[PDB]
Amino acid sequence: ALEKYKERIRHLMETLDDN
Amino acid sequence: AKFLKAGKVAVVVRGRYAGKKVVIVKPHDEGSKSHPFGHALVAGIERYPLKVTKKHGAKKVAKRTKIKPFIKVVNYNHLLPTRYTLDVEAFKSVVSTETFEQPSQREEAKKVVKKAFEERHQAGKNQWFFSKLRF
Amino acid sequence: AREITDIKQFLELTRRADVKTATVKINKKLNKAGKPFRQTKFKVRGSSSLYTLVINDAGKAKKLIQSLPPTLKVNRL
Amino acid sequence: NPLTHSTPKNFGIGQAVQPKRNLSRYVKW
Amino acid sequence: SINQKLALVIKSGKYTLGYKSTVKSLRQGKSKLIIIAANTPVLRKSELEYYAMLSKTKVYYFQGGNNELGTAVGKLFRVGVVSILEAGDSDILTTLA
Amino acid sequence: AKRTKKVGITGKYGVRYGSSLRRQVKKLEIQQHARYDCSFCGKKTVKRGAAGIWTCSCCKKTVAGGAYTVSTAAAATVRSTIRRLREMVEA
Amino acid sequence: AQRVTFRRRNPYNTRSNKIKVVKTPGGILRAQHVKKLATRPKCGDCGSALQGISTLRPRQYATVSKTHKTVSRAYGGSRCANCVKERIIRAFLIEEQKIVKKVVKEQTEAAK
RNA sequence: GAUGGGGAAGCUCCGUUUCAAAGGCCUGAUUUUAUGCAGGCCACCAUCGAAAGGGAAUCCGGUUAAGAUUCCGGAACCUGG
RNA sequence: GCUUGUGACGGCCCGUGAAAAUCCACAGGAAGGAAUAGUUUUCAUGCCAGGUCGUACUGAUAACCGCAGCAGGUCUCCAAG
Ligand SMILES: [Zn+2]
Repeated sequence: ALEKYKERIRHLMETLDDN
Repeated sequence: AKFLKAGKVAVVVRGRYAGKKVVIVKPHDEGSKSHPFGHALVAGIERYPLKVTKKHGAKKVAKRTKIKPFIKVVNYNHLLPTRYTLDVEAFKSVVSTETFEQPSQREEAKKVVKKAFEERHQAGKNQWFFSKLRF
Repeated sequence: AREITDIKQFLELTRRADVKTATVKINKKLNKAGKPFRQTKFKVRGSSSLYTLVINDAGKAKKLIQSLPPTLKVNRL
Repeated sequence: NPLTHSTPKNFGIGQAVQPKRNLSRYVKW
Repeated sequence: SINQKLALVIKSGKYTLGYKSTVKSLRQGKSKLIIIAANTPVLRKSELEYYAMLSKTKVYYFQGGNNELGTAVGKLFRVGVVSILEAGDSDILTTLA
Repeated sequence: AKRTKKVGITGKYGVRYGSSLRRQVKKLEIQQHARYDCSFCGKKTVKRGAAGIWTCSCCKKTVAGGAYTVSTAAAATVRSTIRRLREMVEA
Repeated sequence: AQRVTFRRRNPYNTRSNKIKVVKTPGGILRAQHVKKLATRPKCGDCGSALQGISTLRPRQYATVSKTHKTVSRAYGGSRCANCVKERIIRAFLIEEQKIVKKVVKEQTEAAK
């Protein structure tokens, strides 16, 4: 659950961008 | 231009959430039947996430990172506007004029806004927003 | 001393099981300035404080005397 | 790395509060 | 001179006086120029700079207190800050003042 | 009606103390009780309160000054000497 | 016509030792010693009495609940509200000015 | 006005936080020396001196040859656990 | 109306008119708590406890001091037509 939760965050670092 | 917008970060000045940073979702320009003045719908955070470091791990980090959101209507005078900005599309359809009043629809709004603001904070972006203003 | 308005709240105090004794009291008074009427006052001895209940109507008063528990001591005037 | 932040400190002169330092030279015996 | 420029704007041009009414015109984005007195306190002044630089409005500092800024605009009550909503016949904003 | 010819505030003392000392007192008693301009407000609301202490009612500020006036003449000529010596040191 | 004594052994009119004359159920006048009056708590900055706080003697605050002594805003118990407003405004602008200092000083060193 | 100190042939005198080692708090498989205390934190000072200064909290009614905000009856509050 | 308590103001100073115990609040966040039952005894109700000494009466043209049951002296509260 936590390892699947992490890849969401590491996706959201790169994809979301902006200030 | 008119600078108060859906992006805009601001510091709330009066009333309970005083010196707590918010972001405007729906700026009403001039007035309504209730709230007879220039007022903005905002979505701040009441309890800031505490500091966190190399020493802490797993369960201590989850406790330290936890954020209470709030949502409120507020006067334009009580809001101090700020050069910084935050993207607001995660809680556009949530927060609205219909959403306020009729409780406990307010609670279901805050659960989505919690999942926005914590998840914004993990892989931290807008670092200034999630730091506490000290005064 | 502490007045109570509500009737439900009075029945809870009688079953609270520190209350050893109660006392009932009857007073003649005049309503508005038209006619006399027979007031009652159901007082109950708590450990800290004396709780009391003012009922104006005579019909509701007589049912309330029966509505007390029998195990509680009651003392007239 | 994301949640971790560098905050420095500026001990300097008037700014900040001085850390614990060895004062063995200065102790009143 | 600065008194001759402001003597035009009062008699033919839109304006507003005092702190609360200006900040509304900064928020709404109507104000083209604001004139802040010398003797106004610094937390008040440094707030008006920050509201201005978001809106990208020009900021002049009147060399003189709030009494004699009132004399310049030609009002017998003292005034700390003045804003210009619309320019008059004379040019005001395009000059260095 | 202006009630007295010359004595003014010093008429409280009445017949006592001699005319020359009463004139000395009249000079400084007019200064100390008179209101002065607050530099920071722009209001004529600076009352005296104890010797050398000058309370704005506006702003609740308190400024050090002279005993019987806000800025004595010696204090002003000091202040300009300090203005002069500073800009020599800078350049 | 009816006159009244001090109840306690102090016979002098001290700040503590004050009297109110009171009509009893017995139908005679009597002294009752009034305790000294509570001043308002102040705001430790602007210097004025501050709202939604009870006026009690200083020991008597220990009896009373939290919502009497506090108000819900940050710095609520101890600040004027208007003086809390100022320092939130001030903290925000001076902290923003500190970045404007730091950007200028870094560029100047590279030029020289 | 003791103490630490210093004067005085000495009865004692000076001085009161002063040229004093002037106590009491946290953590510890302090990781190996195998049955011995290790690592830190905090910073001024005895005591006496007010039945009018400061200060937790009680009122009514009744009663005695002579006592009561102290006894009796009822009704309250305060402090600590 | 009289006595008194309090409020907001005004005058006065080369006078600007005690301290400490005690209590509370605020900033800070060491850390501690739930999903099968915890956290709150600053909300309410309930249980137990409260030592030592003073307490009578005078307070004065007879109870105090003036050799006295001395026209002297001795601080203060209440205060009717
Ligand atoms: Zn001022």
